Amino acid sequence: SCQAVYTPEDFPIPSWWAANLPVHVLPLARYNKFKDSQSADLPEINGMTHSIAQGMSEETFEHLRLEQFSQRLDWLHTADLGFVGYHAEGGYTNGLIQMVSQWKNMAMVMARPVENPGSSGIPNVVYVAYSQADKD
Amino acid sequence: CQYKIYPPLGIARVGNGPAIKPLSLSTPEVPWAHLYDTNVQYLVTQQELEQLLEEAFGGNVINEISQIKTKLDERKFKQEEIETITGLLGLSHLVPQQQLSRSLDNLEDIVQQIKGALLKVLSDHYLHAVKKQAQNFYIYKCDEGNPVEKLKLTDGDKVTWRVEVANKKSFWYDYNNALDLSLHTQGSGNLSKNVSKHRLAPAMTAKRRNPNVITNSLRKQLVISSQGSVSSDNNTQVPLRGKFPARHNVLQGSIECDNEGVLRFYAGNGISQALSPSSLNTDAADNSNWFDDICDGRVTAVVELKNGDTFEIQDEQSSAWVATTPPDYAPQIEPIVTMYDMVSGAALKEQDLDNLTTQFSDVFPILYRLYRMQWVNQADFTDNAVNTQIRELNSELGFAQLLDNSASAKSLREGIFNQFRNPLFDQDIDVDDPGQSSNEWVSNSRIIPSKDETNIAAKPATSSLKLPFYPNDGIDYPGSPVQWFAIPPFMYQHLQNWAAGDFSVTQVEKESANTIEELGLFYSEQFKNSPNSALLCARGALDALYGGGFHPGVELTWPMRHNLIYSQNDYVSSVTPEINLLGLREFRLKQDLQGLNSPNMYQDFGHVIAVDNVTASIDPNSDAAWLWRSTPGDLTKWMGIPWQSDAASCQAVYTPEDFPIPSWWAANLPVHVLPLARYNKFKDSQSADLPEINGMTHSIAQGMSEETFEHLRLEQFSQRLDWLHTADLGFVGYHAEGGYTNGLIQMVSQWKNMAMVMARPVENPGSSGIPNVVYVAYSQADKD
Amino acid sequence: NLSKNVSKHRLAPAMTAKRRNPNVITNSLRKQLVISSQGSVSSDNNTQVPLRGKFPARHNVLQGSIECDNEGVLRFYAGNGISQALSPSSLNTDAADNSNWFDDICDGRVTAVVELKNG
Amino acid sequence: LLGLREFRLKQDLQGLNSPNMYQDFGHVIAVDNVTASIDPNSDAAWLWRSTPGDLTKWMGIPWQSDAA
Amino acid sequence: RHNVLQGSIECDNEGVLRFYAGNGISQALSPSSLNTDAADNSNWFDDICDGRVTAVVELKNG
Ligand SMILES: [Mg+2]
Ligand SMILES: [Mg+2]
Ligand code: NA
Repeated sequence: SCQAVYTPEDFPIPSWWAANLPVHVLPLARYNKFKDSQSADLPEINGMTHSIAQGMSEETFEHLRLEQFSQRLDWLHTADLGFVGYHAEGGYTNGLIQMVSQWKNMAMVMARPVENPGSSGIPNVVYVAYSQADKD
Repeated sequence: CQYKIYPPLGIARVGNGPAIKPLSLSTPEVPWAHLYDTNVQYLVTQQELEQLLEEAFGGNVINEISQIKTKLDERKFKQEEIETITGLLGLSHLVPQQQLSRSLDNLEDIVQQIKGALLKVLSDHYLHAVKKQAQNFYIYKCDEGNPVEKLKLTDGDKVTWRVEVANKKSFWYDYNNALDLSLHTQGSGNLSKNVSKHRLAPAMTAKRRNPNVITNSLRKQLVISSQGSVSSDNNTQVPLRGKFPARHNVLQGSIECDNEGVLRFYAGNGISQALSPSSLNTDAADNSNWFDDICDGRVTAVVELKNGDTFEIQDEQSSAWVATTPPDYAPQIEPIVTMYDMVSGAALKEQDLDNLTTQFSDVFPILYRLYRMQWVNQADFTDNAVNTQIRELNSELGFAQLLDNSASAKSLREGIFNQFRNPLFDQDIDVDDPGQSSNEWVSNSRIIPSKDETNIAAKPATSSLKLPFYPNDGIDYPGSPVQWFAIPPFMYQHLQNWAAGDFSVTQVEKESANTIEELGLFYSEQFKNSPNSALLCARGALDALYGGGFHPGVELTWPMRHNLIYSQNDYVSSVTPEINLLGLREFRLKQDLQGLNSPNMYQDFGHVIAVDNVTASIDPNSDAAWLWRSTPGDLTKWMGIPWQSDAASCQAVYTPEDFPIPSWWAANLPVHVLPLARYNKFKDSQSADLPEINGMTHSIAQGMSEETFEHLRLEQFSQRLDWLHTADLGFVGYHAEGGYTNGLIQMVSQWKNMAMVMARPVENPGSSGIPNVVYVAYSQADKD
Repeated sequence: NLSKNVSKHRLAPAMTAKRRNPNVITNSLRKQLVISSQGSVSSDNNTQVPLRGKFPARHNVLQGSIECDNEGVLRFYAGNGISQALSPSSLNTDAADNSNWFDDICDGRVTAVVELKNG
Repeated sequence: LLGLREFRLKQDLQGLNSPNMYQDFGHVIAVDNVTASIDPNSDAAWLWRSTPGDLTKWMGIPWQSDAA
Repeated sequence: RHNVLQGSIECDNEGVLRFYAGNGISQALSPSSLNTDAADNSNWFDDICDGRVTAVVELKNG
């Protein structure tokens, strides 16, 4: 129950206690799509094949990094709180019921490095939410 | 055949805006006309209502109020004075007279206080309203039966249109899944025979909606129908109004004819309702006790030349059909596969797709439409590798490499082709229990689970999830490859010929193909300049409609993917001599020429419908063949009742894995959008001449470095919002429940307030990476 | 037991039926959904033998018990009537088809061998 | 008094070890699977030759739901 | 927006007032607002009422 309280106006979204029970987080999946520099020596760079990552302009590469960095995920969606599957009900009360088993699977936010942010605007330290649902 | 109606299947969409030309829209008559048009207004605007007030306020009305003004001035406008003023205003069509008088009686420039009280009433009714998308129908003179010219009337000539529509949703059967999924077939361009043959998504039996109404005679009360006629001798609009049961008036549409003989058809106001207030519409498609104002019916006409020669436009080769649908909430975002593509695929035999020939313009719509899904679907913005690779190519003006059919581009082409799901549904599977009655093709890719959980560990996926990331007709069946959407066999065939290099393309296209947008603009001009307006109009009516998946869908559903439902379905030509662009076709619906009077108007199959009835319907002398000879109401009866429930059901289907997020029909019911609030935080350059720049004070925006300013813009541009949160769908307030069912219930009132996606300009993106044209979702909740 | 009129005149058409626990895929894994057990008793020993299985095949499911008396009569006891969901939050809201649940109901094959004094 | 009869169920003599112990008909069962089961040589006839669990597998799960 | 008939009154020629209550109509402002609580349901109105009854007697002589 310690999450967002939505108003008729969309923004800003009110949140209760987000420092200890987060509301919108940067998941590991997005971290893995902006942490690498374009020069990286890997068959996959920021979730792209080496060939595609190296072939685009540097400006576009850094733009894709910042787009990924900006996708924040509802913390309630970092585990199955009853919204998963075809015609799943979701909703407030199912979250309460499912949190009794799912609390131990919710994303844990941890500081992580970005070795070469370059031109991208992404800070050298980012705070990344780790869970199994959000990891890839 | 001397005269035919076009389009053969017209489409009109509900909306609560008025049914007048300046405040309504038109179904496209030319594909891709306005994809980047940043002046579009799909919601009724203040400016539009102001100009409509002004026009009604001629100098005629000024002097009348002055004459009034001198009398009351003798001695509140009394009454009779009021009735005079409203009379000269000619607004009693748009809003009820009582309300006009009402606003004039509390009053005390008094033109400017009348011309201000009336604006309040007009705005309370129509400001921000979802404009109606009306269909124009045209009579073309044909040679021999090619349509050559629009009919041109002369003095003494007259056209008379007739329309008969119905809604049978409440009379028909539950929609559980598409019955043709078990229909034996040789395979078509729309549906591989593998689906039925290997039992990939078996058709379910379906019981009746409103099952407590028994006997055919009494179930007739469950059908809403109406009819009208208009002619070129009279401008007046005529309502198509029914009753349910056949207590409530239901406005199914409105028709008008202008002096040139053009029929304009408007859909209803989007009003859905239960017979009792406590019957809530908790199911996605099958809610008893409900009716909505969707409809479809038969469009015919008669031409009378002054000579006295009279031509009946009444047979199926010449007649037309109309269907009404939910609004299109992103008119410039095209479904990846459209209802037009279903018409094209219906006439093809799967086994012969070997002999199809492919131009690059047959393949480009797949890549273009999917690329543009980024404005309505998160997965196609941030989790789609093909769209990322297109962006890469655009960033180096290298898009034209994709148009290269030579061996040195083959690995580039195959890399993209291989990410697409094959509608044979025979990839990424393992055959379970071969030869047994439990014989099954089980996907080794990611599955979409049922909501009914089992605490047994899922089987790890070994194959990658193929594109697009959308659910499909077989969603009900965890492990079926048909849980996920595949472009249809004939379109996959084009893409496969593209990958192999068996395709042609003109040099002229290559020179316009440095970015995908430049090529998209070029193809749009090819449609503009194409001479066959009749056939472009037939195509434009359906190229905005979804063509899969069918569960049941958004506008129409699976019967349209069978040649059996057409009386005629013939390829005519490429869009250009040199450029096919998927082709122009002459098609016609198989119609029951008796319309509302047909002995099969109220036919059914008893307590259930099942695939056996469809199987029997293939014999045209059987007692089941009426299924394909449409009477009014037959195209829309399959869909959800009320449509709002199915719209609210047409969003994301979450998997245990967060990304990518699977989305149903996002091109017409968006899932993740870019709201007005974010547009106002990135549209401005740091040089903008405004006291507030992208939501910051002028001083703060100029104070930051140029780099940081551009970054903040791209951060805002990247913030996408769940479309369901663009209005109050039950999640608003302290401890609001939210959730799936509350969205179904609330959508019946809130559909008219959901965000509407419109192309908007960015005048100076600088080096921000934001395109010059963006697609922005407007709603009152998401506006700041 | 059943007049042909019911099928002939379509009086109550059979409906199709989907799988229970539909998220378990492949026949190999669906075997986990089956609870089974077996045992033997003979007239030479009074001791009662439990017929105890597992679900998935984590929880012990007593499907019944069997004894044989010295005259050679088999007595078969059913389970304790224990039904349970694999997680407490899964409620059995449907009259017949509830995923994630098991019960101790069973049925199966009864055989015997009779061994006489001589051989 | 309605009489006395000698009756016996069709049995799979391998019981738990039968190759049809875990048979099914794929994503759905329908009457057509029952119609094909009538032919004793079809790959659907196992529906009538019971292995353990076949008599009760039809019933409500859990049984207490159906009782209520 | 909604007309609510709270009652009806008549008086016979002997000066007896008759007061009828409403038709028993209760309704929410939106059909989807269900009255799931015994007493406290927002968005609802009903046609119950209560109020003040007075009169004036005018005799022949004035
Ligand atoms: Mg903290
Ligand atoms: Mg659209
Ligand atoms: Na080459």
